[PDB]
Amino acid sequence: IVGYSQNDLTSTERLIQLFESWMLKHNKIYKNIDEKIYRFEIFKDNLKYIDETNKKNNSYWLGLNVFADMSNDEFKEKYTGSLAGNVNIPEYVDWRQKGAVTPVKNQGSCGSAWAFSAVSTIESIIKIRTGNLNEYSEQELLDCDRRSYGCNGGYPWSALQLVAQYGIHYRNTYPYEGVQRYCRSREKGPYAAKTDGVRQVQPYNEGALLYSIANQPVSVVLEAAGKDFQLYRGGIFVGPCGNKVDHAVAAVGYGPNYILIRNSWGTGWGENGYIRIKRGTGNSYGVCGLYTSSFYPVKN
Ligand SMILES: [Cl-]
Ligand SMILES: [Cl-]
Ligand code: NA
Repeated sequence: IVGYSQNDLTSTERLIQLFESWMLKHNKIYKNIDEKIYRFEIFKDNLKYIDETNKKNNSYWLGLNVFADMSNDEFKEKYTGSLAGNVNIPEYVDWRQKGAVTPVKNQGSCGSAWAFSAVSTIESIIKIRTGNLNEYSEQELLDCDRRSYGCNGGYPWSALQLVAQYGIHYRNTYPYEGVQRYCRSREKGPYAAKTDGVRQVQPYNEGALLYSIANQPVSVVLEAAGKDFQLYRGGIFVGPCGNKVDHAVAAVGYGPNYILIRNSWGTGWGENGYIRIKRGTGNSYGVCGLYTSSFYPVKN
């Protein structure tokens, strides 16, 4: 299972056809054949890495996901860098099962995950409090959070606080463009929602984070720039990654061995946009520095 046959490797011509059907499977369109050929070479290299890395018996595996035609350097730059930086709980939690999570979004080639992370926890807390699941505007936070840097990264806590002090509009009222424009908040009329505050989970503390997740999805950060993270396909991700967090995501559950993480790279990444990250190793940073900096919205 995922995402090619051993028969595909026995021949250049086969590799090409494999690459062809992977482009179709992801609606990949390139400028010219020069890029297409370039992309094949990248594809070919990540295939080789995947195939070699999947021999090794870890608890997760890599795959020809949406980022398979990208070099890790290319990937580092474009989908990593969203951070401007600096009591008996259920055995299992998954807020997807309570209707509190909207469908998976795609930040595109924009360092905006700080807004995506925040907005996701906001949508969730309002469902939990008021009973309705809505989609809210990442573009608004992108454009309007003066402490953040738009597509060059920002702070989740800053985005949450904006929503607590002012409000946020609906996705459909302020749609995502993946580019920072001027603030258009006042042009859209009244806010759709307003939170009442922001709290921070005690950092470097797994138990504290789990407790929080059991009440609300939490906005957390991790280091996502690694090639194993990039090509991640399924299973419990156990490393390797450092503690130089560079990406913002939403913790929307956990089990005995893992914390459930909603990413914002579309459904063509990971377990349909999600990753399960190893927990309980005692390590106070968390795998990929997951426990570094966690915030969640408050809604009376
Ligand atoms: Cl520490
Ligand atoms: Cl801990
Ligand atoms: Na969304």
